[PDB]
Amino acid sequence: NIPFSPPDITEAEITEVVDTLRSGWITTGPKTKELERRLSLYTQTPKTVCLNSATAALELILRVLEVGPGDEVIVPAMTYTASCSVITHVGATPVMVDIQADTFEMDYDLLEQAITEKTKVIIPVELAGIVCDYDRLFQVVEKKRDFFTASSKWQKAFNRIVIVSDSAHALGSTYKGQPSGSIADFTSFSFHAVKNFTTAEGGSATWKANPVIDDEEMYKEFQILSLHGQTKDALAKMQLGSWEYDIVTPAYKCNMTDIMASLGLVQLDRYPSLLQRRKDIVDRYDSGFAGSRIHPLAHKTETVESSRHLYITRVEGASLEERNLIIQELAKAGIASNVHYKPLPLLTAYKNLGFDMTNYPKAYAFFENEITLPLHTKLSDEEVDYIIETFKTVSEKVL
Amino acid sequence: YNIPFSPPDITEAEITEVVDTLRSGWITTGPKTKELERRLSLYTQTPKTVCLNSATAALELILRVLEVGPGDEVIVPAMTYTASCSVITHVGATPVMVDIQADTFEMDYDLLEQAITEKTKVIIPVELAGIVCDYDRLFQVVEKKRDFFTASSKWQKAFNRIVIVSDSAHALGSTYKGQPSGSIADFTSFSFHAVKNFTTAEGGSATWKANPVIDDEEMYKEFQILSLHGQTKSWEYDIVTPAYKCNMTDIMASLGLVQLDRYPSLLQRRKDIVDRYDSGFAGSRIHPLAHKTETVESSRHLYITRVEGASLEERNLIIQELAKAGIASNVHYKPLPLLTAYKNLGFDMTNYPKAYAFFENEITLPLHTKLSDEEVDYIIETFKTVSEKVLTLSKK
Ligand SMILES: Cc1ncc(COP(=O)(O)O)c(CN)c1O
Ligand SMILES: Cc1ncc(COP(=O)(O)O)c(CN)c1O
Repeated sequence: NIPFSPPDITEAEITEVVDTLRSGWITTGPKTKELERRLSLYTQTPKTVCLNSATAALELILRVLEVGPGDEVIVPAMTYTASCSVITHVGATPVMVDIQADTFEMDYDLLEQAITEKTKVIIPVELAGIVCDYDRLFQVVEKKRDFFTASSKWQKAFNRIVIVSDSAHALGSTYKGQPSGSIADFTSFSFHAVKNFTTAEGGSATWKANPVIDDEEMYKEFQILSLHGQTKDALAKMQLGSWEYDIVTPAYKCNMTDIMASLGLVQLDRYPSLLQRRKDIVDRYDSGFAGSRIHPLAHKTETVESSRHLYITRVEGASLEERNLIIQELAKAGIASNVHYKPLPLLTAYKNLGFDMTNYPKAYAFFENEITLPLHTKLSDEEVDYIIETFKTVSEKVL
Repeated sequence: YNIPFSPPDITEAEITEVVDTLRSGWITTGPKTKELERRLSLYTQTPKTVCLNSATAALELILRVLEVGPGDEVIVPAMTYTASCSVITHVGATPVMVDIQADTFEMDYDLLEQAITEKTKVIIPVELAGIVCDYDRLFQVVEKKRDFFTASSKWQKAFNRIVIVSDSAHALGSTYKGQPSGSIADFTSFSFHAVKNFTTAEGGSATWKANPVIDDEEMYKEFQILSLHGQTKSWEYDIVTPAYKCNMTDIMASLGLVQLDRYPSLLQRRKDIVDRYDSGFAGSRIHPLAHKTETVESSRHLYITRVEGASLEERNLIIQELAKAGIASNVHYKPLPLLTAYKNLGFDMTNYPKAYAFFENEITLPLHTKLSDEEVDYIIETFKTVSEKVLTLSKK
């Protein structure tokens, strides 16, 4: 009975959390700070802001950029709701763009056509750990510069559409040897229970090195937005009784605890071997399914080395009904599986805001025959062999 | 002596419970959060409880469940923490601040009446330091102004009046006329932040008192949906609304389950500390807010005191002198209109002079369950001497 995504937690993680629980710092403290430092080294970015979710990280990026009512934010039609929800939270207008025929990525021609005078941010999603075609994306925003008009402080520092990576799945992924985090202008990460790297709940915001961003000043802004808008002046912090503070904006509550950071520090030590195990599982699946009607998204390309978060596959010539039936047959054989994703316009939330599935047929076609197999580091080679064999047999029989 | 203001009280039992969660398959929201909700509902005498990642999340989702938004008004005291008021601006509603009484943190209820309009949807009283507000008076007020109210949402229709939502961040275990906090106001939000009496390092809850016109399961489902991206549901699920991410992990719940077992003895210790302070300061110019009244038995979260005849400058000086003697202290609170955030939205400190007068001479002493009776004795004695000296230097 093979589960889809159980957590891989050892005694080292437990010992580190216990150490936090014997200290005076059980919420944001020295270990969150240390995790930020070490994650910045790993993602090859100057500073990292650890928070309580990727959804928090993604939303604060937008709030730092002061994206708001009147502004537009392009998102793929094929993604998880959290990529798009944050756009509605800040009051901006989501603009969905349909995807390509071979891949989850946005059709970049349609992306170009979708850009307007109101466009402030593109949010590509590094689905399953596979990083998007960023050469193409930066080409597009440069080309469409002068549609852009800066209506905020940080928008002025860039003078173009800002690319913000939804890297929820992509910690440790690379694009042309560069780590995710260091490619897009801003990037958000998830450390949710079911991700490769986890703090049960948690996430981060980072940004690549850019001459027009003071990194300390940018970090201070995230911190302020994450901890109720609280600031202290230099006088108040020097004083022995440092009680006095101001609230500059009526902000949010999404800081990371040293409980979560503890988990993070140990996960990050163990992460390169967890990636290797994930690599070995994917390669064994790839052999197994070669020459079959089961077509996996490629986690190793000319440009990309994926984190290998999700084993997304599509079954050739399978209808919606036939897909649903395969998944149930997989479960009767004790193999959990999933679907990434219903395109956003199938969801009641986005229907209700006027998004219609017929404008994004490639997204629907991706969804129709998609099946995600288990990919985690508690799977054995025998379980992988069984999933391969069963999935091939169950698909044959249904067809 | 170097006495900290609010260190966390964490034992091996809490660590063993978290470790147990870390060996299970459920490291985020799982069976222990569910169990914590159940047990908290029994403790607060409410039917259902929603455990979340902060009181700020709990308070904000209450507002979003009630569909409080642009055009609506929410009354809050001028004397409170920013989190009481921030959530009002987050949903797009308009905050209405009301000044407080001369003797106490509570809103002046005459001014509260006058502040109510056709737009008013919610009053958020704050149970400051664990002291629960005058709810007989508050329900009298909303009932009196009942014709001003019109329900412009589903859950507003269940009440047909202004909804009272308790900011009980400090008040888990407090009671008003024998009733537990949680069971008095229409909705109540709790904080389990590191510095609170009951803690999960970060965490909180929303609950609501028993009301015939609220299906409790249906209300709970709505909170869950808003807390976990709008998801409802065997792969298939729908997202009904583009919602939020504020669920509680079984890591935090673990801490909660053990804290709740230990909580009645932590309250008793806090009771003993407060009583020793009360003796110490009797007949002095140090005037504590009362944690035991005719109506209230406080959780005893904060030992709020005001020093009679101390100016702003003299107060700031006392706090630093307290620190030179190794006694940490704090101020609850700057009135909201002193804060840059609320200044910028047009709130002006001169409309709330009682709130300012409360702030001016307020000093909060340490009240936590790592304090010894010797440390309490030293704080009593020092605070009396440091106040005497600061006033003598000023007269000179
Ligand atoms: C593609 C994508 N984007 C964003 C998120 C947000 O993750 P989190 O729960 O950490 O906010 C997730 C997972 N929830 C995801 O799968
Ligand atoms: C009076 C009051 N209200 C609300 C909050 C918000 O609590 P939390 O940090 O758990 O969101 C706080 C801070 N614990 C507070 O002191």
